[PDB]
Amino acid sequence: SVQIVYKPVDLSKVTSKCGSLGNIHHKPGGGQVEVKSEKLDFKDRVQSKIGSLDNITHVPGGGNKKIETHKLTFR
Amino acid sequence: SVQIVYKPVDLSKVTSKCGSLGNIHHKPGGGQVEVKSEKLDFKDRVQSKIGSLDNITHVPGGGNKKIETHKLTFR
Amino acid sequence: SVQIVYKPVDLSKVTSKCGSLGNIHHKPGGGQVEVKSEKLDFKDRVQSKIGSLDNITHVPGGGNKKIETHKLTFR
Amino acid sequence: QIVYKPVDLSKVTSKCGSLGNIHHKPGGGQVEVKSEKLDFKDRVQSKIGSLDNITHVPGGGNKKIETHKLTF
Amino acid sequence: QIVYKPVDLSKVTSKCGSLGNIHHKPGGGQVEVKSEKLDFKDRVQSKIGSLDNITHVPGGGNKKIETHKLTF
Amino acid sequence: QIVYKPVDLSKVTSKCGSLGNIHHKPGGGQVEVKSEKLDFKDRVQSKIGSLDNITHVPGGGNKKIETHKLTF
Amino acid sequence: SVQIVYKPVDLSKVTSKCGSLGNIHHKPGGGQVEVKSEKLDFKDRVQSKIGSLDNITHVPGGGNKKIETHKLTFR
Amino acid sequence: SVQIVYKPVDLSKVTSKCGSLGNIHHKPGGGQVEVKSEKLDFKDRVQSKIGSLDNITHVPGGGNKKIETHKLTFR
Amino acid sequence: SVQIVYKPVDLSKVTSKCGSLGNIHHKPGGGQVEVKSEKLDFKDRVQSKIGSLDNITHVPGGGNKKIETHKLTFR
Repeated sequence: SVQIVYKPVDLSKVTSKCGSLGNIHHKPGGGQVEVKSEKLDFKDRVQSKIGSLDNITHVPGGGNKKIETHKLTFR
Repeated sequence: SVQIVYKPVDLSKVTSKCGSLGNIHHKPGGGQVEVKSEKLDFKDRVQSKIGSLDNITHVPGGGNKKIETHKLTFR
Repeated sequence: SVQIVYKPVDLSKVTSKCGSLGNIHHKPGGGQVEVKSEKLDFKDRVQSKIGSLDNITHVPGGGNKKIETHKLTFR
Repeated sequence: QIVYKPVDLSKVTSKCGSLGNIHHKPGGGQVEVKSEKLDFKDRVQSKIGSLDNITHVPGGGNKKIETHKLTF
Repeated sequence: QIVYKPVDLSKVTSKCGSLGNIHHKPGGGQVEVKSEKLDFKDRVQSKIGSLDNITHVPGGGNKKIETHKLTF
Repeated sequence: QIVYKPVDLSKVTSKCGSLGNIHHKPGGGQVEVKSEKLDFKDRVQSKIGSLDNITHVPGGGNKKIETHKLTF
Repeated sequence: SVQIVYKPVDLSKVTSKCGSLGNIHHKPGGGQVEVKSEKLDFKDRVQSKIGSLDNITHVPGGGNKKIETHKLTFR
Repeated sequence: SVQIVYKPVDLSKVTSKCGSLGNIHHKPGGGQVEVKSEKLDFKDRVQSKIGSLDNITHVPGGGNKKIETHKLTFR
Repeated sequence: SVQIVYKPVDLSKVTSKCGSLGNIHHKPGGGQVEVKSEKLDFKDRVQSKIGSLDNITHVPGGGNKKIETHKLTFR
């Protein structure tokens, strides 16, 4: 006889208040990227990024995150 | 006989208050990146980034984070 | 006979108050990066970054973080 | 009486063998200008806020400048 | 009486073997200018806020400047 | 009486073997200028806030400057 | 003024005598050759042999050789 | 004045006598050759052999050789 | 004046006599050759052999050699 009672209670909160949001300037000055290689050989779960000039402007009004994971493994 | 009572209570809070948010200037001056290699050979869970000029502006009104993990493993 | 009673109570708070947030200037002066190699050979859980000139401006109104992990392992 | 009679048999010359590829690859750029009340007079050369790139490969950039003059 | 007669048999010369590839690859840049009330007069050369790049490869950059002059 | 007769048989010369690749690769840069009330007069050369790069590879940078002059 | 009298005499003999020539066997085992390469980039006077498997049985009745090089040169 | 009288006399003999030549066996075991490379980059007067497996049975009745080099040179 | 009288006389004999030549066996075991490389980068007069497996049975009835070099040189 085995008994398991997985009952994690959670009344938590993630909250923000901001009065105003703006006057944000993202003015990148270009640039030069050169990448040289011979063969590219990628196998089994490869994440790759080569030769990038990426610009990201991200202004969420409330970028709040609640991330939660629950896992029961009987065997 | 075995008994398990997994009941972690959580009434916590992650919170922020900000008066105003702005007058943020991100003006990068370019640059030069050169990468040279022979073969690229990546296998089994590889994360890679080569030859990058990335500019990120991130101004969340409230970048608050609750990250939580629960794990019960009977065996 | 075996009994386990996992009941960690949590009433904690992570909080911030800010008057105003701004007048932030990120003006990087470019630069020169040269990377030279022969073969790149990455295997089994490799995180890599080569030849980078990355600029990050991060101004959260409240960059508060609550990180918690719970783990019970009966065997 | 005046007898202005200069003589010039002079040579300005060059030899060059060969040159490779000529690649000009600008990387972009940012220029911002807020000019006001600019008064310029008589032979003014001016640049305000410039991000200029020049590749200049003449096979023989040889110059010969002469300024003869007489006045009375 | 005046007899202005300079004589010039002079050589300005160069020999060069060869040159390789000529690559000019600028990396971008930032220029910001807030000019006001600029009064420029008579033969003024000016640059304000410059991020300029020059590659200059003449096969023979030979120069010869002469400024002959007479006055009465 | 005046007899202005300089004579010039002079050589300005160079020999050069060979040269390699010419790579000019600027790394970007930041320029900020806040000029005000600038009064410039007569033959002024000026630079304010400059991030300038020059590659200058003449096969023969030979110069010859002469300034002949007579007055009465 | 200047004279050259190149008269190299040659009466040399290269000879062989054999009674009989035979009962020769070439029965080598079956060979294997694997070659793996990526890009091949051969330029200017390259001589190349890759992945060869040669079986040779050379039985001349008189494999005699006589090689002579004459090279007079005047400047 | 100059005089050159290049007259090397040659009466030399290279000779052989054999009674019989035979009962020769070439039975080597089966060989294996593996070569692995990435890029090959051969430039200017390269002589290259890769991955060879050569079996040779050379039974000349008279493998005699006579190699001679004459090289008069005047400047 | 200059006089040169290059007259090397040559009456030399290279000779051989054999009764019989045979009952020769070449039975080596099967050989294995593994070569592993990355990039090959050969420039200017490279002579290269990689991954070879050579079996040779050379039974000349008279493997006699006579090599001679004559080289008069004037300036």
